[PDB]
Amino acid sequence: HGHVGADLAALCSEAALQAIRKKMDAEVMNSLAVTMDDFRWALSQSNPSALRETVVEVPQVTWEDIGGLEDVKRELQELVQYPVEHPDKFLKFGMTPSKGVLFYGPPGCGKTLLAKAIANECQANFISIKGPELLTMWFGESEANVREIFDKARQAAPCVLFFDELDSIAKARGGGGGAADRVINQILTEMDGMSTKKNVFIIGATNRPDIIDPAILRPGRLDQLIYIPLPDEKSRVAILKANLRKSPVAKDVDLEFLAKMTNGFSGADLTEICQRACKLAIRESIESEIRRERERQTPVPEIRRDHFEEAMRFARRSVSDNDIRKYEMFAQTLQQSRGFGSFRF
Amino acid sequence: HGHVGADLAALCSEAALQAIRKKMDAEVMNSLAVTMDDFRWALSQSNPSALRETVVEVPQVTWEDIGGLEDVKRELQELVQYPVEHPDKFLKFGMTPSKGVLFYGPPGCGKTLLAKAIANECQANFISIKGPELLTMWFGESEANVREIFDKARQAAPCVLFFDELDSIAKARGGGGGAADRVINQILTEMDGMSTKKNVFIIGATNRPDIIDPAILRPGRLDQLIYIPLPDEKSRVAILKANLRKSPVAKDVDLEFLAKMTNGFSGADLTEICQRACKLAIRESIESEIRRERERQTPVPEIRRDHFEEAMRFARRSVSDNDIRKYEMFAQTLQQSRGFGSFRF
Repeated sequence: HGHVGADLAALCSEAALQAIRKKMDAEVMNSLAVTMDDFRWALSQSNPSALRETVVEVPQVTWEDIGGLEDVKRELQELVQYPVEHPDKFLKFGMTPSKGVLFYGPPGCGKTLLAKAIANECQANFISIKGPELLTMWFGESEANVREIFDKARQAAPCVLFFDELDSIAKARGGGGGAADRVINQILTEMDGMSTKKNVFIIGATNRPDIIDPAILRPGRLDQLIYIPLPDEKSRVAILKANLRKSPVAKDVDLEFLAKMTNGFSGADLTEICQRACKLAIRESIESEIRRERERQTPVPEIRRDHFEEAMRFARRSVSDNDIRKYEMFAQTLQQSRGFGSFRF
Repeated sequence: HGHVGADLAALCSEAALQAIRKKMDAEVMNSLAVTMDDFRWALSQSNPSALRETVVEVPQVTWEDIGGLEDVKRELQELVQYPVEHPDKFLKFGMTPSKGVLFYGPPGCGKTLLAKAIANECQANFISIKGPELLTMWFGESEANVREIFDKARQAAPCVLFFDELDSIAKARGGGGGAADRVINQILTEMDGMSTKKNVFIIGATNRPDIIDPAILRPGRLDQLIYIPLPDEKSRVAILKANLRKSPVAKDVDLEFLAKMTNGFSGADLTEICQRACKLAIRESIESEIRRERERQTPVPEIRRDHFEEAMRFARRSVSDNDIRKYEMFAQTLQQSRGFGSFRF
């Protein structure tokens, strides 16, 4: 990751040199065997240069690593795919496509993998601008480095500008102030600047939806807000299945049982459920190798279901019942139907 | 309830006269049938006088309604039963029996039914002083009617003097003050008064354990504090079985499944699950009678598990994750072992 073509040439070079210095003696030269251990060594000692150069790429999430969220899926489809995959209909009914959407909800509940998912379904380039980058632009006073981000999105159209943790600055000056940060204002400028053409969609997501600039939520700007709640039983069974994908997991485990026992568990909590179960399988496998090599020389093939019990004893529901209470207060603040239901005639 | 012998005579009198005014015509006189409907009418129309006179009585909880709480059960046995059922050993080792203990923890987690249970093993008269009584004594400035309560405990010995909601007053003057309430001080006086004999045990319980008078927690006074946590899986399956006792519940309902689904649920919420399941059975059975009588004339024998789904959809985990957090912060405020573990020699 972060490897340009010259970096890949350096990778192959150092791997071939590890094969050379592993053979280490002319016919033996032609029988050199560049094995995957050499590539892993070279990859562990490759110094890449292409990091900090943000990558545009159609990501691989395929909409079922993030299960559930059916109405959220429908809103994201009708906001991203329909403008770009059926654009004749929009110019027929005169609707300008919405310039962007604003996720909000509990931290680490599948908000980043929910814009990667829609970028994959739309087959659009995905540009994640994490909170540290906005913070860096707020501290170096380099509020003109976000013009470059939007220009990169414009060239990489169709795009998904996932402004991850849009409220990083508002947390960074939580308190003489009041609104309108240095670079959030620039995001507003070059967000109102581009037309509804070019199919660039900003999906800036906020953990805290109230501290943000209220000028963001104006129409034309990130007007649609989408609550991203905690995983439902389908959503968190898909989260457990995705986190345990590529992991050798036993057949006797019931991931639906886990997903049924975990109610208030955020998506990140369900990762640390599986990354403490993988960690316990690591401990048991390595300990088994140690007690084998010291005695019988002189296996834990899979994460057994008692590892999903020892790991699940350390199950920390990270998002409280009062954080999500405030997010639902914001949600009902955003719901003002109030009697225009059964508007008949 | 609240019926003295004269009130019971009035109850039988009005029930017999309801039988008389139901017959409503000399041999028919001797054939009067005082049926349970007459007694239920008499109860619905009986004015009792013995209310507000607090009843001393060995309660009926038998430690199986309050399941789990095994270490708390051991502490309560060691604090109540051992002073009274094995008093020779205490005078042998010179230990004075503790005058009082103080429960604390989340509201409605089985604290009242946890002093009734130990009063039931002790076969001691149980005297519950609810929070409104302490508040009433704090507002009328009649702080000398708690001498009467302790005197009634002295005559009704052995006792479990459950000063329920001991921090009612501290909540009622949240804030010029600081400690040492009007009648909390009198409870301290009459608690320091009686000797460790007479076997009167004060088990006053607080929802909020920090706002209480810190002079209460001095040794000699309610020095032992016992954390009453949210129900464990055994505890809440016993709670669900106890709340559903005397109610016709199905066989195919899985109460251990309910107790396994519900983690943060306090005991009161587990009652309201059953009192919304019984209420839904009421609705369905009454609607059955209604559309039978209006059509078939011109049954829901048990609470089916589809009522324990629709009722349990309205499941409110009433105690937050930040309330029990503060109770645990107070709990290891109360644990300062700190390196004197493994004190060997």
